[PDB]
Amino acid sequence: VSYANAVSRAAPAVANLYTTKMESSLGSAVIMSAEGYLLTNNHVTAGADQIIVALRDGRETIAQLVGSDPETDLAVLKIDLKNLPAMTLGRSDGIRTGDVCLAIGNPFGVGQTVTMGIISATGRNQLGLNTYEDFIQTDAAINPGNAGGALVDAAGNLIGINTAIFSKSGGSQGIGFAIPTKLALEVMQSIIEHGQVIRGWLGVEVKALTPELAESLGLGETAGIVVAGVYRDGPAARGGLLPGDVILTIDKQEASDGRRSMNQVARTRPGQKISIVVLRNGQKVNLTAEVGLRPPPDGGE
Amino acid sequence: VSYANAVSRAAPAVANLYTTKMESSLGSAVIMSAEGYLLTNNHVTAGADQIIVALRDGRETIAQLVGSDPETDLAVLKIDLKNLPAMTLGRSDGIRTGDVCLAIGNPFGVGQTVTMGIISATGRNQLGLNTYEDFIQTDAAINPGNAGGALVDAAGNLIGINTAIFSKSGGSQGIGFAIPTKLALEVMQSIIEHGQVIRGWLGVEVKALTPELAESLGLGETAGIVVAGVYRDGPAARGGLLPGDVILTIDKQEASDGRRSMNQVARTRPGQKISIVVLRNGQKVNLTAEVGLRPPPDGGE
Amino acid sequence: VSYANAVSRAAPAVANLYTTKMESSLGSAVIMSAEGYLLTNNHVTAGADQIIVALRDGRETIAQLVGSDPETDLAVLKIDLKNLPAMTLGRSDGIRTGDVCLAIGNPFGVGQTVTMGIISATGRNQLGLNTYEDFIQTDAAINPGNAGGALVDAAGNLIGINTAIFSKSGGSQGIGFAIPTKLALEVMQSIIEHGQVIRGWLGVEVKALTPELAESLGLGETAGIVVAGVYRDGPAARGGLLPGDVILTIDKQEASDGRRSMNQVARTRPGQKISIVVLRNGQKVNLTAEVGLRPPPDGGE
Repeated sequence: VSYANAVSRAAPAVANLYTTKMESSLGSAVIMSAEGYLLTNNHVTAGADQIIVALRDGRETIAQLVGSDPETDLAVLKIDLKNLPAMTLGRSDGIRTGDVCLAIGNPFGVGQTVTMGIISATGRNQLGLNTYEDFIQTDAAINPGNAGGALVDAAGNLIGINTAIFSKSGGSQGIGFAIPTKLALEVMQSIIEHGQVIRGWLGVEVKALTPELAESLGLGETAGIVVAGVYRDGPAARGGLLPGDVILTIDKQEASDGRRSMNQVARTRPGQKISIVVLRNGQKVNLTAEVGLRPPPDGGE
Repeated sequence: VSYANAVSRAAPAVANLYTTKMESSLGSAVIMSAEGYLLTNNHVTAGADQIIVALRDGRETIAQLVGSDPETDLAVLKIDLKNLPAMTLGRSDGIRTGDVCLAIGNPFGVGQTVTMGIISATGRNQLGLNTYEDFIQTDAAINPGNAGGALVDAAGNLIGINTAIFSKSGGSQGIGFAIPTKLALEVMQSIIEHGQVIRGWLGVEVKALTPELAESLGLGETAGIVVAGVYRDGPAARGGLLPGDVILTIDKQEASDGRRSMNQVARTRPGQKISIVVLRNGQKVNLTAEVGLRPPPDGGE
Repeated sequence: VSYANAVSRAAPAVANLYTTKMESSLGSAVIMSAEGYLLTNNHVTAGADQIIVALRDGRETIAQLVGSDPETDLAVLKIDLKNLPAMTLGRSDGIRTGDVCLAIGNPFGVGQTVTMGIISATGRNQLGLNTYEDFIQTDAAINPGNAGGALVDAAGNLIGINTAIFSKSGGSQGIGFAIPTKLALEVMQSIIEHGQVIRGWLGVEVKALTPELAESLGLGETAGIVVAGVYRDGPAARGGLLPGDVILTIDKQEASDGRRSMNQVARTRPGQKISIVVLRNGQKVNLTAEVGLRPPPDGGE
């Protein structure tokens, strides 16, 4: 078959990044709107003193950093250039494992490069790369230099931002990871608006429901989550939260799973008052907390 | 195009294996029947003291070892679990080089992972990995952790058990090897029945027909095989067989090729009397032997 | 889908190469005509004392070296054998990035091997591998042992000669390079005719038009090329050419780009008189030169 039409569609909207820092390094980025906004990875541009964007048509320009988001490994850039080709968006929840995809980037600085593979899996958290993980996995060859570039579906629509690989060799072994478009678009929109992403911030821990601690517990291996360990000087601290008490309920929503609950708390607004309930065998043990702002906190695992 | 339907079909019947031994290691396995029998590689489970099977639906269970077959690198496991999804079988002789295939496994423990490539070649013996080799070769990315998992055709039917790779880097370089379904089903059936595979056993050697030894020989570079070297205390020993005499005929079938003849002898039954003929320029030199049982004897070449 | 028909078409015309030198090494080659001419890489056969060709059908024969071309990394071999299968030719300019292709070779000596990927990019010069570069890039897995073998389109027609890879691991990371058929056929035809390729030869340098040297220059960042540095005892030497003067015109054609101009000079005939113009702010500064012959001057970058 051929993916030429998909490449023709998407490749004009993928650029090369050349960054100098204290010294030179390489990457990719995706043009998201004709106004000149670009998505790339945080680790590509972090601390850079100059960022050059090189387009497929040959034009080069210096970019400005709009803002960056280390906890998803994303960053937004802005350029001032006319008649820019923008990427079409795919549906990252609309993808299935086994669908064909294309990676577009600048591996090893050889030039813009298209590789092909399939969606190997979706929803990869537990990789231990970023705080907020939801990776698409792909076997399209992805190498140092691909970071910040496009993962595209078989029609050329954007489904992710290529980010990381797992390798024992320094280069592709067919296990690569892209940030899904749905996550990346959120981050991008908020950075454009507020210079960063405003998360609901707690300063608290939580880990899995081990079986024997909840064995004695009346419920049976589901529908709850075990808590421990607490950060200090912040609102859970001031709200009476503390290592060892277990969390039934935060903002009235049961925090049954750790990753779910990170997200919910993340999608809250700082300064707001919300109630929190620590463990007792009954319904509640009632605390309150003022939602704070969370401070500030091609890769290979 | 998309392979999503093929993945939907086959992925439920591929499990993760977690084994502890004297210490923890990882692998994959394929559910072959709703009764709970699973195929995997011998090297994954060999000497394990505990074997956990983790299904795509989230269920986990301990497995029992039915039996194992080091000389093909296969092993059979059994689990006790209801409403199990079983793999459909493909036709491993029905495949052609250039057909698309999918590998399903747990590379590096990242999670169940689907990779895509083509049949690169079939019939790979001479790899020097197992005594009985007939590998399918594939460029679908295959890594440590894939061993024991499924190679599937473009419709999701099982064509092989992923086993080994050739790499200079510790991970996929696009040269991987799967045990064909036709071989694996034989092994599986006999292990389920007899706890191992019963081979016809000789205790004898044989190597290629070098050209100048058979130059003088009247026949012309075909249709025969040169012999040498003999194991002892066993039936060829007791049958009057010995290093240096060349084999015309075993069980009346001319042993013209070494790998062919291994197989024939393998598919004989121990305790049976069969006749053997050593080299002389005429028709025969007649010995007899009682067929013995052959004793006990993700990988990277 | 399946590429079996494409493999059936092309694989008979791809051979294994086994070369002994002062000691044994491996490679591939492509049968280009039924007369027994074969293309492979220069680095595979360079300095070999014996070259064996092994065909897919099992026939083996010794090959003769027709001639070789180090500056494109190509070499031509000849064998004497009947009923030979010849490769069909594709159109290497007719390919688009994103088209599917197949690599056919003998990676690591495992046997003839087919791998699949896409055209990742075309026109790769600046790799620094050969003097005359125009590589097709592909993510079809290509390993040591693939050099001299076929890159084929989805219908099995020849589009290139697999040559090199970029890797940090000694094997495929999905960045491989093939010499396009259009270049390779030229080289092959001239070697068959004249034992080598006759290039137009100058003995002179040239590098890019830096911006500030041509800033002051009236023209604006296009349509010219800056010169420097000169080889000696040869015709530019005898023609009055020299480091520092900048070249407007060679054989009346403006030498605006370095790689273009190499080619033009290459496609000229030795012994011919052609005029050359060095830099002055006006039209010309007029020299003459007698075109000389250029003397004599799976890889991993």
